[PDB]
Amino acid sequence: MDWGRFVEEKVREIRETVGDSKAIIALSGGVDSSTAAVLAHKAIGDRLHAVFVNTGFLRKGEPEFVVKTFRDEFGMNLHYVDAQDRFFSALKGVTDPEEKRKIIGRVFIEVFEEVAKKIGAEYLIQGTIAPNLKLIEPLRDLYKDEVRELAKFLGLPEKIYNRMPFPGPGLAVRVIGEVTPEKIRIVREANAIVEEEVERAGLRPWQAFAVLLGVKTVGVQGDIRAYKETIAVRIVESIDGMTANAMNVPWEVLQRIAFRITSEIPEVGRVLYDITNKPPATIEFE
Amino acid sequence: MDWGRFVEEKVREIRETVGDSKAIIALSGGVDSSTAAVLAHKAIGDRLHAVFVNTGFLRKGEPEFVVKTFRDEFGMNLHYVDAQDRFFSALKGVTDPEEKRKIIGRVFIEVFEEVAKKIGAEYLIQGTIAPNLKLIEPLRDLYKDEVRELAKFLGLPEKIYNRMPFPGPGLAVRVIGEVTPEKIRIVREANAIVEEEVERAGLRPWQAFAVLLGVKTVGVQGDIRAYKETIAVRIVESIDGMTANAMNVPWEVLQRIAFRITSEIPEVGRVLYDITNKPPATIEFE
Repeated sequence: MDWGRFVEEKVREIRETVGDSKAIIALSGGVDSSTAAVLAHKAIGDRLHAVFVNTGFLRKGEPEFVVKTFRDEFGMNLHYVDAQDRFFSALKGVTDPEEKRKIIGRVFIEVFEEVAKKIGAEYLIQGTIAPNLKLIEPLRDLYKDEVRELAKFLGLPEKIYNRMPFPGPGLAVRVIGEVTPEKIRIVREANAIVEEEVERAGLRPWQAFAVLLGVKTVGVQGDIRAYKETIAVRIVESIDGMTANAMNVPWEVLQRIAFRITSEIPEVGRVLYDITNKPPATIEFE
Repeated sequence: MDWGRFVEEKVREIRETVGDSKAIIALSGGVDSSTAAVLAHKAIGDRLHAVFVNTGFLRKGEPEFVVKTFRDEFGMNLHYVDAQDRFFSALKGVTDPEEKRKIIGRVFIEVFEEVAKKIGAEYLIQGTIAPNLKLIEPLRDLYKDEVRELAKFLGLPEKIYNRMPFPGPGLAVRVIGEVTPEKIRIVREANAIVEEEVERAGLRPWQAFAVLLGVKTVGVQGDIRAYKETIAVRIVESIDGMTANAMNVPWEVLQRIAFRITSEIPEVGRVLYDITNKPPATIEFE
């Protein structure tokens, strides 16, 4: 596409809508929010306030990477909000996955509203794609492939424009049952091993992640009465997320994953690989 | 080695020890007790009382097979004992794996003692191998591989002398947490599917089974969403159990297993394959 002309017009559009007001955008690290943020930034520079909320449920290294990218490389106003305590407290004892999602959504809005008020913004930029504050949706006519192309054109890093999707509730829906700091810590480390080994093996799945199942087991070494955690590895191929298949991952890759998780995360005693397609199963476990 | 001589000698030894009294043996379906039973039967005929206890945790078709083999084809003096209510009732509310095993052991002894008292035998036959009632252990000098040879020589079916080992507590240790009739029914059907697919593909693992994890997932049943269960598939290769590797099962076989479980057992919505070796893990989950 004529991206140069697309950018030009869009930046112009945003400039004309915002004028001399402040706008705000929530950054997740996702390709959509990232692409929208760069467009708005090209439009209004220092009057754009990017907000990154550390929920405590993000992937290993994500907070650092988002800051480095948006603050350091792109030179945006980036409000880093450490909300980990707030989110962990809000989820304490919650086992129903629908309630986890509902509460995380609620708490995000609280924290984000709190920041927006201090900024005095007039406009909200959102990364909505095809399918208070006035709404600007610069990516509204674009599909996922087109957004990825634009992100590339705008100079966003490959880590972002090629990224596998990561849910709003983050690692909280990758822990079966009540979320705690320790359970998130374990699943975060397991997730990172999965992503590392998937990348190493040149696998290009739709999604690849770890889930802490809650089931416990004793092993055959050391304290053989100590119950250890169980991780499920979920790796799927899909065009859209609508139908998906469990990936036929080479055996040595699964072995590396199982070995690394049990060796490097001593709290985990068992590793299982999801072999279920969608349908009948969801991609996420919760 | 000389099995004809071994049998002639052992039979004589049993005849000489027991004389005109009765002996009793607990039949598990396992190669050791099966072999010891056939020898004792050769020795003393109907004065051998073979007790087979249906714990309620046996595999699909196993009780029928044990009865057919020992009562119908061998002509043994078999006591078929249905003790299901006793075992399930005893396990009400119990989730701790060690407690489950302890209770099952206790109940078995209770059941066996009750039957033995009515039989009034003077000798207990056991299938102990190398390395009240007077004990006879006709296999005491034999190693595991030798017992299998002997079982074949005595005309025991291949389904016994080449059987994968199966725990005394049976499917009860293949249900995470409280053992209930429904959970046993589900895992029984899943186990059958796993063994059937292993057989279909001509695989010869050390053990191949299913475990009901107790982890719920959101599936569809007809026109509505429904919480469904999660099965773990455990298939291992091993010399003698000392260590074991998660088997590199052909993807097509894993897919048949996942497909059949979720299609034929609609209570199950997700299937996971254990990729953990021993060490660090145990083979069973409980």
